[PDB]
Amino acid sequence: YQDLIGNRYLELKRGDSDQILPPGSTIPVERTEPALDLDALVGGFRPLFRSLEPEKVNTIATSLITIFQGQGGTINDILDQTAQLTASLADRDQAIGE
Amino acid sequence: GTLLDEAATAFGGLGPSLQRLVDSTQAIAGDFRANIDPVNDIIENSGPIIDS
Amino acid sequence: NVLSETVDQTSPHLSAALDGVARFSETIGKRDEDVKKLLASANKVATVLGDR
Amino acid sequence: SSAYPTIERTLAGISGILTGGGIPNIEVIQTEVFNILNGRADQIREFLNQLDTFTDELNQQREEITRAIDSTNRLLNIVSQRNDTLDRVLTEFPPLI
Amino acid sequence: TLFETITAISEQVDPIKLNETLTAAAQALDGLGDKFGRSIVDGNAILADVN
Amino acid sequence: ATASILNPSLVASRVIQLSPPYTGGPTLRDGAVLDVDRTQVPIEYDEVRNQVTRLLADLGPTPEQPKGPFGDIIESFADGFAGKGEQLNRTLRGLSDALTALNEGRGDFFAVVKSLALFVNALHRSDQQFVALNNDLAQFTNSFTNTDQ
Repeated sequence: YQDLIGNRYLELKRGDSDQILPPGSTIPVERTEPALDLDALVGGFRPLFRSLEPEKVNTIATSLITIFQGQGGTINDILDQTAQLTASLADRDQAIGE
Repeated sequence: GTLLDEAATAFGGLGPSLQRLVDSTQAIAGDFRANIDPVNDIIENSGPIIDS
Repeated sequence: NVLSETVDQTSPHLSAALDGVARFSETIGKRDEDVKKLLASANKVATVLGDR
Repeated sequence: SSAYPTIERTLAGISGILTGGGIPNIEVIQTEVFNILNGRADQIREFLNQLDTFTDELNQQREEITRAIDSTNRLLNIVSQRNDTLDRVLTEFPPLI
Repeated sequence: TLFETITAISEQVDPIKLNETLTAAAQALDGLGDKFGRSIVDGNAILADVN
Repeated sequence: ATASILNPSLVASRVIQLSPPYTGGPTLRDGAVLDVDRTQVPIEYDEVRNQVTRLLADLGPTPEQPKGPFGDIIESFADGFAGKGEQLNRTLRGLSDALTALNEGRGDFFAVVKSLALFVNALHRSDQQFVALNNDLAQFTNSFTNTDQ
């Protein structure tokens, strides 16, 4: 972009290789990129803004507050007990298979 | 960046896998609640015969 | 904030739980066909027992 | 020497995130989360408490579970190595009975 | 400064990994989000009966 | 029809658009009255400014929480799952495989549960009679194996 009115320009980057490109050669599409395409940027916000509906956000927020308030110790106990039980069960893998 | 890398590692191609996980979980839980009465009967009455 | 503190509190106890759950789940996961055939045969035998 | 990102570059980065980042999925996820949490917050909390109690009770019986597994393994091994006797019984005893 | 901060975040977003993560998460519960909550309620009843 | 006021661009003449296009049926007659329920108003720039300011103040950094809610949650999720991606992936794959295996045989398993429930409910009342049966059988067999031959 030259500005926000609609003026463009072409920008060249040297690269790293020292092999001189002979005059008249064509740069392939593999290393050329377009400009902003503001319409695509604006249209990409449609799902993001559609996913911010206040009803769903508020319901999820209140539900998470209700579920996970003061439950750190409970979840820690669940994790410890299930780890111990599952380790003891998995120590008998050959026995279970037999 | 680190969180996105970890999430990509954990959720790389588990679309159908997690779909099957959730579907199986819900089906098993529903059928278990449907058949909870036989489960309770087994739990409460298996002890007598086995201990006998 | 609640999610942040829940993750901060339950993080140290998560790796062992994940490892144990993975191992025990794989114990049945690597024998799916055997487990299903066992369940079918047990269905037949238990039906015979219950009907009599 | 350096240069600030232009407005075009910033908007191009945001557009790349929006278009290549799978944004249209997010809403769906949120919707499903809503269906999980629609009027069931207290039920999920009490389920967490009950799962804690159930897992504690099961973990307290891990030694008995392992011993039962070992005992069943031994009995089933003996029965499997006498499966031939089992077949010979089931082929000829039912007619006699 | 605002553009620099947004660019610094955007360089860290890395949209490919975000795309695959979000695709997996959306396919995880695409058609069953009420089913999972009903299953949690059913498991709550089952635990209340079993404990 | 809904008469919605539209602002086409940053600096433009606002218009009134009858939003639903006509596809048949009854039509809007002359002298009709449209109430507030079936009209729309643009968003206005000051509402945008107020909402942006409100969200930035409410959900932004505070002296109590310097990094803010989103900063704290991303920090906790990055620290709380650093190195657990492979473990979580393996756990999820194993859980999915095991639960799918159980679900495919779910009907047979619950048929087993029902049949064993019938069996145990019909046999549980005679536990002492079973002990008596075993003891009497042992005695009856002892009645014929006092010697070797």
